[PDB]
Amino acid sequence: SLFELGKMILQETGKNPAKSYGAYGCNCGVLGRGKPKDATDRCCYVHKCCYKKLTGCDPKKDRYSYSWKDKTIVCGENNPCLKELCECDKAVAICLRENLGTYNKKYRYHLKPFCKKADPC
Repeated sequence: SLFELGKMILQETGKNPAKSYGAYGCNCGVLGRGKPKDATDRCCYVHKCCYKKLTGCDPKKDRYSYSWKDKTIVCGENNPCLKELCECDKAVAICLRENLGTYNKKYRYHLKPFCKKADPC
């Protein structure tokens, strides 16, 4: 759910997730994709495409288990959908941390109404 996802982004990046990524560019935040504005935004574009494989679980509401071991996110077994959900969330948290070097506050509440329509995943 958003709780695990938010916690992973905070563990990897050290940033408040909602403030930094709740509404960044064309893909981080409220729903839908759009052409990405930069590398951070493209992490979120990839994360929303990753959610498309899920069947039987809901990425916003469903909780799942994971732990922090040797400063690494480790998804627990869960069930098949929840395990895929946990790995989609872990990958976006890692990708946001890898791209913090180009993060641009000017994209923070970017105007989603103006985003180019996203290509198919």
